[PDB]
Amino acid sequence: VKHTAKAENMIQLQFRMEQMVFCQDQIYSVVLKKVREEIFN
Amino acid sequence: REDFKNWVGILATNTQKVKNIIHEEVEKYEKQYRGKELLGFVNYKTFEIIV
Repeated sequence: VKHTAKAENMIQLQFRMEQMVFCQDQIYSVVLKKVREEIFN
Repeated sequence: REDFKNWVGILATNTQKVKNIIHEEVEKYEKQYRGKELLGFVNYKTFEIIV
């Protein structure tokens, strides 16, 4: 029980983090994937 | 008409010239303004100010 509660809060916190749109360098690889799918193809 | 044909030449010439302005603006936008604005995407206010 002590650990099911640690576990249950942590999942909640990780989702609480993902409400913010945060952008980083690894988007270029997948912005190339748009040009692959929707423009070259 | 000689003058009005010249006026297209100025519009093209001036369209070459603004490239120094936009350049400086983009490095101001890069070092600040879209990173101020939570990281887009293209920003409209930088695009409005240059024109």
